Amino acid sequence: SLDSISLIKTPIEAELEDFKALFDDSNALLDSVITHIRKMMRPILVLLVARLYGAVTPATLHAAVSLELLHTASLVHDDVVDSVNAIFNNKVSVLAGDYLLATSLVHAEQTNNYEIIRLVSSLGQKLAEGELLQLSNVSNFSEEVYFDVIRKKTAALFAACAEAAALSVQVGEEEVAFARLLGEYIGICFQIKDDIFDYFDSTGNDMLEGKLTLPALYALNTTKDAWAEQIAFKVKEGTATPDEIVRLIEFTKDNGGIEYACRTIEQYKKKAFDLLAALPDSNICLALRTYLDYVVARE
Amino acid sequence: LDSISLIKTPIEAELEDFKALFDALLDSVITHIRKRNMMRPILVLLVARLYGAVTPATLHAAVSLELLHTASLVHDDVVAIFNNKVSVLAGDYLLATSLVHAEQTNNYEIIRLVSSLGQKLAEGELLQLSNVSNHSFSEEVYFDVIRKKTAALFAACAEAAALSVQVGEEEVAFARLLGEYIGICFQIKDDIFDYFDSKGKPTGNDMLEGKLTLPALYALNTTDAWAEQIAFKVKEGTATPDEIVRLIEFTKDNGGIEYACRTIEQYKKKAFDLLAALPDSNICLALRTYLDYVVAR
Repeated sequence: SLDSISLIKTPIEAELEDFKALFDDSNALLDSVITHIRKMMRPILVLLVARLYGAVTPATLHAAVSLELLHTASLVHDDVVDSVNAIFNNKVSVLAGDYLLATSLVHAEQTNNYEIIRLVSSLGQKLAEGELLQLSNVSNFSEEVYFDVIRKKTAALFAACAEAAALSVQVGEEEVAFARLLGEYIGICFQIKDDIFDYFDSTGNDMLEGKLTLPALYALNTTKDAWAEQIAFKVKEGTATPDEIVRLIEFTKDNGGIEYACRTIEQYKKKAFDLLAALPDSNICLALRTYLDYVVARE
Repeated sequence: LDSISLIKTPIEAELEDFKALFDALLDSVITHIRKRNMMRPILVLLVARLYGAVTPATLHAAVSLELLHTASLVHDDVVAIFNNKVSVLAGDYLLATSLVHAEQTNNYEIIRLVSSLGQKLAEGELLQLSNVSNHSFSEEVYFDVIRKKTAALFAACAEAAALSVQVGEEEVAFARLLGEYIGICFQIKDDIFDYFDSKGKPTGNDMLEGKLTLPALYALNTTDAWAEQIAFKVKEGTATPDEIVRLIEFTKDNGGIEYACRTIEQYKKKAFDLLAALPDSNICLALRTYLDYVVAR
């Protein structure tokens, strides 16, 4: 019936093109690596949110580029953290990441907006810090800790995107605050959606890396079997086995971990819709509702 | 603490302020902070004083750049997994904290300055890491590297200092140029030390790192095809503590250290001659002295 993608992008078609151009000082190595790593879920969010308030300005585009560069840089730097050919990939890729990261800052400044500069830089700080926390973890299963981490990372980026979108069109503090919460809710649905995917083949990777995501956490809290509580200790400990993980993953499903993660997503989606109900309807509001349905429904 | 007193006294108060503003993670950030451990901040405060009183913008600029400098040093140490993991994360932090201080200057041109510098410094490391592929003994590359790297940071320090007290474009350009000449002097000096015996520290560490700094380059240029291959080994990635040993001697014998010393001396004259455009003062005095220290070291 109604083409979802169209409801989402059509209204921002032209500014999407402007963003893609703007998203793309010379080096034989530089060109190869930056050029080399060069769906826009976050840029689409930045554009739609700005269009809630006004026309997209060149500041909106630089914001979107800036934040997208910041995200790209940390993904690149994360691979690094994770024989002679290992080291090699590593040295330039850290420098590539540092470049993307500086370029990210240039774009923020090209917004000619202090708050946006403040937002991007402080966000850069936040991301650095928590993730430097994960490495030093001194003490070990609550959702609370799980959500806190999401709010500090993936959802922090989505919130930043939306917040920057509003600052870029210069609306008041409440609208900026409204946009930030919106983006945060969206970032949380998005992150939980991704965590669920890991429990399926299309496997169990987050566990191999030490992570227990919402579905697992749910099964343990409700069931509390010692065998489970035990493999979980092993996952966090970095000691679980590739085979054990498949089993805990499976234990999770059988114990309603997914249905519950999906129910939580629904709660945050409703929080988001309820937030949007304060706005008059428009093609932009409709585009955002479809965006959020497409995030959630994605599988 | 005699030359030092002529330099520091005129800005003793703002030096404190700077240090003040400069101050599980925190425990691994301050440990690497102790592994690396104020030439640059001093330069910033002195240049500003040439023009007016130090502002909070001035201090944030100094902290900003000093942190940018620290993060690249910390990232340059990726040159097993825990140490690698550590530097990147720490580096990235200091880096993000740098941009925070740049924004706290409440001055767009400085934010532009720092961010573009961050760009150039990076790109300037792929410019050297692409250099190894090239088998050439030209100073044109050598200086270029210095200008995109060490000298770019000193230039930025001077330039941001000027912006930080809001003087004109002429004055800002004058400062930038001064800072560049100082940083070039600073870098060449450093490179030279790699050539002499530091009364556990191996001579020619740079060669040991795959780099042929000015004096070698000079020897290999007014010259004994044997050395050329000892050189291509350093770049080729393979040479041994002995080879790089004799090569250093040839460098010392073919007039490679004097040339560099007299090149340092020319640049130092350009910077001295720029200062001659300002009225004498305890600040100017402190700068000329600062510059002497960077050379006699």
